[PDB]
Amino acid sequence: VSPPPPIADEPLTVNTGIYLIESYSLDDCAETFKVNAFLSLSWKDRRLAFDPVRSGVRVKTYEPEAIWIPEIRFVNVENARDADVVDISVSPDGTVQYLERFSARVLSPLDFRRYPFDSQTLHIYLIVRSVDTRNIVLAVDLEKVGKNDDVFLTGWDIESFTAVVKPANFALEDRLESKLDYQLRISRQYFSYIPNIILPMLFILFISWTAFWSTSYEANVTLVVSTLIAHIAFNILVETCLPKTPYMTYTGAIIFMIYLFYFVAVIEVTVQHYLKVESQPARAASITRASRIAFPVVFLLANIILAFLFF
Amino acid sequence: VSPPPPIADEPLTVNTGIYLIESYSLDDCAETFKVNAFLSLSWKDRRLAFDPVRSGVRVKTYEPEAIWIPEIRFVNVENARDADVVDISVSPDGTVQYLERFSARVLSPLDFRRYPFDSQTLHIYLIVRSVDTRNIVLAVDLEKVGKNDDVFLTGWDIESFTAVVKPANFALEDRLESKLDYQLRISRQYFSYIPNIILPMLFILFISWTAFWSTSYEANVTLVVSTLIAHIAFNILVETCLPKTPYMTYTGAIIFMIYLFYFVAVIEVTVQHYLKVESQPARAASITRASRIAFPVVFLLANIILAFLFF
Amino acid sequence: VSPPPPIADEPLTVNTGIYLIESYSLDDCAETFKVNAFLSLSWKDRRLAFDPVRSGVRVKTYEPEAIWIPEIRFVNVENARDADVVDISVSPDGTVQYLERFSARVLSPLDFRRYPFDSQTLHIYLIVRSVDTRNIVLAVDLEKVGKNDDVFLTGWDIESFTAVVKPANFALEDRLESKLDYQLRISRQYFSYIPNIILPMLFILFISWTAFWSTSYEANVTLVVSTLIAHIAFNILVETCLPKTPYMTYTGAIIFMIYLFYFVAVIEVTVQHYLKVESQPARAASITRASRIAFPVVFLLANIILAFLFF
Amino acid sequence: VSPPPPIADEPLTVNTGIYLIESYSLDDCAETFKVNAFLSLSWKDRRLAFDPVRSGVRVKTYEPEAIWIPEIRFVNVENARDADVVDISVSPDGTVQYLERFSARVLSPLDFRRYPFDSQTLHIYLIVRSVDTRNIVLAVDLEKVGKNDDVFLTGWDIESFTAVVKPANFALEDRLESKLDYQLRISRQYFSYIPNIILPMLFILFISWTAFWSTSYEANVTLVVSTLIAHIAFNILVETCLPKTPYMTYTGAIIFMIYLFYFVAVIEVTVQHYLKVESQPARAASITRASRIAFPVVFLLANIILAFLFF
Amino acid sequence: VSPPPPIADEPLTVNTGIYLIESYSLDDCAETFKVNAFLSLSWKDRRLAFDPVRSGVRVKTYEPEAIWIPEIRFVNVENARDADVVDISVSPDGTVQYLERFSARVLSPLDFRRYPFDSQTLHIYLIVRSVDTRNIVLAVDLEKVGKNDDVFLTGWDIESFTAVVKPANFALEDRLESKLDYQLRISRQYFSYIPNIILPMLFILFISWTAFWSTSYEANVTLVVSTLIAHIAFNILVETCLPKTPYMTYTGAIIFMIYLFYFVAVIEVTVQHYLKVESQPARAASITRASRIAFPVVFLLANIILAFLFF
Repeated sequence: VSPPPPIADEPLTVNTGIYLIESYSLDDCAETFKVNAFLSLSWKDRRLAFDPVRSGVRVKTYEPEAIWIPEIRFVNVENARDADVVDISVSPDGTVQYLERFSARVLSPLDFRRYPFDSQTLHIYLIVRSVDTRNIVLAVDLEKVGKNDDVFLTGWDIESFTAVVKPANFALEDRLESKLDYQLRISRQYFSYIPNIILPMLFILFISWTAFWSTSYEANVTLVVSTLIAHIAFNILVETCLPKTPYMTYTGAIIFMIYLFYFVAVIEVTVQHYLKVESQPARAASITRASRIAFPVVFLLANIILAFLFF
Repeated sequence: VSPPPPIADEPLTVNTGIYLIESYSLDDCAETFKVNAFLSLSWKDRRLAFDPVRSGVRVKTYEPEAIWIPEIRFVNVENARDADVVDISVSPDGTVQYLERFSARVLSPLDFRRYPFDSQTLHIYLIVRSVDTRNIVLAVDLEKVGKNDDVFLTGWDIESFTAVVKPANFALEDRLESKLDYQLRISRQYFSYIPNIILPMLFILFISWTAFWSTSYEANVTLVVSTLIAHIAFNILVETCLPKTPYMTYTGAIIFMIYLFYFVAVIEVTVQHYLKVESQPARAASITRASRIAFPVVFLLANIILAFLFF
Repeated sequence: VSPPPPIADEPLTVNTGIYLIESYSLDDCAETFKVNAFLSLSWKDRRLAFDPVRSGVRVKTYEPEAIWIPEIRFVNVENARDADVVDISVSPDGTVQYLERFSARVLSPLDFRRYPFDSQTLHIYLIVRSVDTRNIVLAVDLEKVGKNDDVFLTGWDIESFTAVVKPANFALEDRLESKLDYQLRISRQYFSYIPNIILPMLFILFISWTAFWSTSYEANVTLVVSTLIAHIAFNILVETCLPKTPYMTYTGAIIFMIYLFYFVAVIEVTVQHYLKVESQPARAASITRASRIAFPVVFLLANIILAFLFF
Repeated sequence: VSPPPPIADEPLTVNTGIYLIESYSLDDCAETFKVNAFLSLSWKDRRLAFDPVRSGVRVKTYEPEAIWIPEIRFVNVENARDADVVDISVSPDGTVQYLERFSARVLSPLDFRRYPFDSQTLHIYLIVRSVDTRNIVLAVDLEKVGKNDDVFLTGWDIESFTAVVKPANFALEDRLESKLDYQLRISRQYFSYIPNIILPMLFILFISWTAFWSTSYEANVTLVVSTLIAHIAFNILVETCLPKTPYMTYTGAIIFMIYLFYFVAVIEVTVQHYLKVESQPARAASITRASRIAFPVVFLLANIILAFLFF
Repeated sequence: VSPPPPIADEPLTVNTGIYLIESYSLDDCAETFKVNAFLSLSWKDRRLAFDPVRSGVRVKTYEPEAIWIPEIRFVNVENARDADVVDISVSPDGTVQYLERFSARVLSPLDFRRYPFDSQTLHIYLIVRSVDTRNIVLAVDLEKVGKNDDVFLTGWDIESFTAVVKPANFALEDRLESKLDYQLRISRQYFSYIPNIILPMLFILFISWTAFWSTSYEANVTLVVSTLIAHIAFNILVETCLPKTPYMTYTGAIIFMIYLFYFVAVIEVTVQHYLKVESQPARAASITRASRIAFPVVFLLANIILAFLFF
């Protein structure tokens, strides 16, 4: 079958709707998430119009093969969605109500700049390509856009699931394409990061600062270098697969700063020891005493600057 | 074919049953589990009623294509179940007995608050969407709900497999849906955690407390900082993929406490050394002697408080 | 088509056979193994009997669709097997010889009590569900049961592949089920564990015992705590995914004992140092000298007890 | 159906086009990348020609089964692409315009010599095998070659997507094959490597050089050997799966050099200590003082030589 | 359809050919490799012979369903190959030329005895099972055996791709089977192992031997035990999944020897210290001085013996 013809020159409007049943496997490294939802479609095909009195039915049911169905696809999917047609209903005016249940792996880029205190807008792009006889345009039926109350994403809070009503109409390979943007707003559950990652990592760093209350070079070397090993080992233990970004991130800057702090602490320990050995204990003592304040103060200040720059 | 019509205006009742053959791959991180089971369905279709005398059989067998079959789906599945129709039997009154064997990956959230001494209620939600001609409602045939004696879940004890008899009837996409809750109760086999994880982790922590019987700062630094490395390395060795939770867990609190204990032990070692160097050995000696009791006592007390708070 | 009718009351016998072509991916953690084999089936259908003289043929070939075929399934599989029908031959008496080549992931529990010196009996359960018209019973063609000479399981020695001749006949959901047990006996290739894992792990433990020939507390702390780190790091290097068991295992008991030994060695080192510092060198010296014998002797004795208890 | 016959003996030209919708999962270790794109095909089949006046239509739509379609395959794919036919349009002269949306895992070798400052040319080879009745030749319609503006590859900058216009025509197994080369030029986003990997790794190496400002052998041993452990642990933390190459790489040479530097630093520390013990402090002091300059200078020089040799 | 009958009693010869298009994913641990190739088949079916004069065409094209095709399978595959029939051509005499493009995961055992300086012969076993009416025998058409010039296996050098011309004919499940051995010879690219793995591992071992130029027990303990940790950590960093073998390997022997060397070095360090403490410095000094030569010499000798035994 071919598409329904226009009465005048008007394009065919396909009313869309996505209703989330399940959301899962939000992969930060791959920048993908899996979705199980309903895809509702609606359009008018006058060739299917009927008189309810003659037919003895108020609604007609069709198999997908029997009638013309617009070819709707997702832009940002890995493989084509796995769909099962649930219902096809035709009303006396020829209004077709199509419903399918689908599952898909969606490719949606994430902004890691504010990780792990980040919020993300996940996108599901619906698209239709126009045909020779007429232009096909997508629309949103807001009453058919939603999500199940039980929908959850492990490690995230689901804020909302909405659609941008105005489609993006553009030309592609000498034909019009009508694209809709469905948006799933999520915010990361940062709570666990505080006791699990940030506080133990700070404790390990604070241990290295005890070298400023000791004049024993052998003990100080062990303190700073062994805590550096503990820091690295701790990071191996708690790491999650974040991808490499062309921009600087909040976490990226802090972690670099922590390495810089271990390095400067070694410098201090090296300088204090050298001055003592080179018969200058007064200088060595004043550098160590200043470090007791300088290290926590510079650390607190730099963190405030970074927090301000990123938030 | 279309659904059987009602005699009066009553909805069609579909008697369901799930019988577990195999259960496997309970993934704590993904919050999924795989199941291999029988799905039994039963309903009345008068169009299929026959007289057993002028036909010649007592029961009639049909191929799925030949008769109308309700479209039953699972809510909390990743992809649609892989099903193989085993039998379709029709009795003289038109009672259809349907049986299929299926395999599915089920998405069911887990509560980690009491891990590894936790119990879980796994859910398998059965659903039917109503049609134009009539409403479809789900029911439970308790004689057809069960599990094979050999059913096992590695690392878990299977308590029971039951169904909540009353379905959840609600509207979705302008039609009625009838949902059943099948519940698989499981409790974690915690035994192995005691010799494999808890006892060695405590031994490593106890090693750090030996620093309270030594006045050697160099030896004490090695004791506390090297045991901290051993603790982290041990945790890398025995770790399992638990997901990030928006709530505090029993294990999460204990592990945080262990890090806090390594930190306070460094403080003590630092304080004891500083007082000795600053010609105050009496204070240093009384702090170390108190720590010998304070550290195991506070550790034992905090654990009792946490165990009480979580259980 | 429906099943062949009985002459008298007798059930239909389906003669089975499994011939192993490939065995692979024995996953200790998942307790699964993959198999590529032939499934041979044989039964008599009198409706298919023919006169070889009139027909001009001694054997007839059929497509699966053309004739009735019993629905055979595997109990302990993850997903239904991937099968390709190879041959269907009918002899003049109506004896049907069916042959398919299949691949399947089999779920079979393993006993880790004696790991890595363990032997396992892998099971492949064949099943048939009876129909309305007649009962279907499974039988074994011990000649049609075997394995290819090239069949190998990496890390294992294949002992035998057989079937328990007597099927398990039982009722399930108001129908009879006939179940056959096919057994694949395997024994673990433990050789590599000796140079790769056991000997280096013992060397690391023996290094800690050198602390009993040293009175230097700083050196002894480094010896025992650094070897504990080496032990953990070594275990990270050589680890394989064994699942958590509700029972104690040979390896589990030994590994726990090794941690206990590192702990007691720290106690000894702590006690020896404390007595020296508290002006009691005679006691400290006799404890260290006794430890030189006590530690290897208790270790050798405990291992003999454990080896006796588990073997 | 069979291919359209030639008027004279001329080959059938199949006009091709690939338009990138999504690009993802560039796996450095596997040397693969996944692509979601449009494959446009065009050829003339005179058997499909029609009169638009009689037909009452200007364009005819066909299902793939209804007409002959050239068997186009990709050379360097893992499995055959998963394709969904979007449109098949036939114009009155018999010109067929075919369009499908496909997803494929492409195998394309990478040059790691300049990693992580490398650029790559990814290839997608289109191929057609000629048939008995006539020869099939591929062509490029440059108007139908492109990529979506939103196309991104995590960790890479997409430079261009083009096709080499001249196909490679050659014989293979007694038939002609027409092959087209589609090229996707990419350059690695190296920015993150500087704060995340190179700078912390240099800091760890610089820490070992502090041993040249210390005469304490015990402290120097800890400095050089513990930093070597920190370096290895750091490399475990930040590693990505690069495959084994038969050639030397820039990163491979630098990392080898870093190990060599830790080794030479141990030699220096060993030599300095030995000379002091063997009553030669003047030699020991001049070796250590020279090392303070020699180690950073040789390191800076060798890096310049390597950077010159590789870039 | 059934197989072509013999003129006299002769078996049916099926001329085979495999042409490699792509080779990838050589998994050392699973002992598998993936292949994308052409499978060419040729046999005579007189029922398909035609008269070129009275028929019109020179060659006839058939769909797989229309004619009898021998059931060819691969022995050592995980799952059945993914095949797409490319061409089926019948010449006037009834000679059928079949061509398909397939992808398969092949299970082929590897010999690790000489790893990483090993060579492997990968096998692809083609098989045909004989039918009731006649025996089917496989043959090799050498003109249809080969590989694409661009065929590569990451980390390996492809030597050749050939077939053993004489098939292996044997009985299996009361029928004849004809098996062909296709061999892909490869040799491992060992180059990268020298700078990446062997040289840094030797440097770490050489560091431990510096303990023979030091009488400081505390420094020597740190040297030998910390280098042992560095060795283990380095091995974690550079490890690749080699499976457990029932035989001793070159790499296995060397790695065991390295652990033994760390153990003997601890013994020496322990003995040297004990003799000094027990007022025997002459013995301690001569043991350390001998060790300076004994350790590198025994290491060099043992390696020569092992290299000779394995190569």
